[PDB]
Amino acid sequence: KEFTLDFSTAKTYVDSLNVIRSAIGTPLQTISSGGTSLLMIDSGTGDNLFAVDVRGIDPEEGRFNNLRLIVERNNLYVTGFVNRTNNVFYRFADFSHVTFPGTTAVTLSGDSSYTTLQRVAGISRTGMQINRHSLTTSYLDLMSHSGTSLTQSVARAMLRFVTVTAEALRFRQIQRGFRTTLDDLSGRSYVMTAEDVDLTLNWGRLSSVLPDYHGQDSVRVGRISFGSINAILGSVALILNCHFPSMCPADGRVRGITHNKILWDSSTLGAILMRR
Amino acid sequence: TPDCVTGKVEYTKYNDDDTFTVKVGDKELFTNRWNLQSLLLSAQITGMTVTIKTNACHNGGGFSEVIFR
Amino acid sequence: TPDCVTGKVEYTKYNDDDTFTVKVGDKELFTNRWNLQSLLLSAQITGMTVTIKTNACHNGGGFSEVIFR
Amino acid sequence: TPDCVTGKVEYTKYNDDDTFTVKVGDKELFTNRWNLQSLLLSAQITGMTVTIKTNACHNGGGFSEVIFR
Amino acid sequence: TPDCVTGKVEYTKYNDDDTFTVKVGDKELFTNRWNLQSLLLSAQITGMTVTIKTNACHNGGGFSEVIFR
Amino acid sequence: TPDCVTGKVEYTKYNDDDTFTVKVGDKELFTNRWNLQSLLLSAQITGMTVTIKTNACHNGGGFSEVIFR
Repeated sequence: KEFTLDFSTAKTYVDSLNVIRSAIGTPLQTISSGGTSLLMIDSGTGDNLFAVDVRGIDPEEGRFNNLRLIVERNNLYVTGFVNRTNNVFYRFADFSHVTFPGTTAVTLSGDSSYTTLQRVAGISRTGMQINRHSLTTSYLDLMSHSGTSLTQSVARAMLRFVTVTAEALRFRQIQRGFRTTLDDLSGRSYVMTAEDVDLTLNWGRLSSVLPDYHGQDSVRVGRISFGSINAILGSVALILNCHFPSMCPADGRVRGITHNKILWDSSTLGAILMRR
Repeated sequence: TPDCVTGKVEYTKYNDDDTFTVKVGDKELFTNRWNLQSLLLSAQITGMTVTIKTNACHNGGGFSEVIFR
Repeated sequence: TPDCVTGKVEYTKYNDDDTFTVKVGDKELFTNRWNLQSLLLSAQITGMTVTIKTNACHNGGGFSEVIFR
Repeated sequence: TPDCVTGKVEYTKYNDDDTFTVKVGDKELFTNRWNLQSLLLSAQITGMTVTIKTNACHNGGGFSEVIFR
Repeated sequence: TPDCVTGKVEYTKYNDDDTFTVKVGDKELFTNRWNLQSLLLSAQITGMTVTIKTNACHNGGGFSEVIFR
Repeated sequence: TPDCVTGKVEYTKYNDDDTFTVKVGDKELFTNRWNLQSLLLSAQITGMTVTIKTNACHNGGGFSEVIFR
């Protein structure tokens, strides 16, 4: 129930994410190649919350160690942050009844969805930039926060940490892309591409279709398209168990359909087959 | 118009007289609105829940109002 | 025209007078442009976020401009 | 009109005289009904089981009734 | 006609006069061809890459030639 | 007619000179039959494999027989 996310080097960062994925998910031997397996969130034994401690923003001296993110497990909802200084856990409005041991709790005015974080934040995820500088900044903003309101500064700080923790946790594609600005000395910066966003909007539908996988040439869901098993594992690292609102589509409306060696999610197939 | 039956589309039939038929629940209802044929088959494929509205609520009754959910 | 509602399509209804109703956000609006029919069902099926643009921004209002994001 | 063949659609074929042929089961039938074409290709791509009803239940024979399940 | 822009469709918009708008690249362009509306919408639902050809290669410009890739 | 080319649709050109041209295999063939064009677009968009049969089997040649697998 306590994990660490070391932002010290691209190696400590990636090694951190891997520890948490092995801890909450089990390999689907069905989708595997190169000693990398697609993992599925082990949702069989109840839902719980866990803390993720942010460490390593300032690798030099290590001051910025008072940020802690509370994460739900079966859907990896980031329910909010905890300022380890006064131990107040600020949770999003859509989790008004969530509590974490050892903390007092303050409810924020806005909810967790991206629609809200993007309004308040004043920016969009597509084109959003991230590097150690913006992360150092985003830490101070949350730390110097007190109060009820979801301020532009908090929304921007959360868009960023939600991307490098939960989104990265789910997609090797987002970790691969971000990873490198941690070792880059010149302070480049990772830019969240539209393809990266398209991925995040299709987690539920993918999680639903992927276990139906049995060697088709390709898998198509929405705007996301995979050419082979390797294109998949290079992109998705963790899926939901669709055998706290569940992120899985509403039972029996998203089934994978296979035609001519290509695996489709049925909502996508259905929507494009209507010729007028 | 009142609600007749609600559910998933059990199956669709293309008729000899160019009218389209659906089975939602205990009823078998048909429609002769051409542009409804694409919509219903997609509802069918994607497992949507439809609500057929008609006063002719009985096997063989016609319809022209549906709610896709 | 100004932005009326933005959100996923909650449900669609094929009306008897051959218009098409849609429920986004809290407003229930309709269109009479035959073309928008399959386009909106596709939208509803895939979970696309849509912006409906209209002056008649009240339950029962009509529209014809939709942005498909 | 009697059942004739039932199964998934093996392949479809657009012919020179603009009719559409369907290969289901062992029989390979066809139809002059323009609207069944779109509907049948979707059935073929989604793997629905279909049932063709016709008197001409012999390879090369025409049909016009179809059940989509 | 000359190549004007190439990429995925970011969004589409059904306009008031039944002309459909696509945003591909850094340009919004529109077409008056009806038959193209659902095809571009589908190109958007599936992330397909398209090239739009036209002499009016500036925002708001019109087009009727497309290549689906 | 002899099979001319077999494979996925590499790309379709929806023209102004109103001719629809598809690239299948190594040739670029065109067809003027109105319904055959929506069908080939669905085949392209969903990944179907087609076989175009024709005697005019050369770049620029026309056709009207297609098999959908």
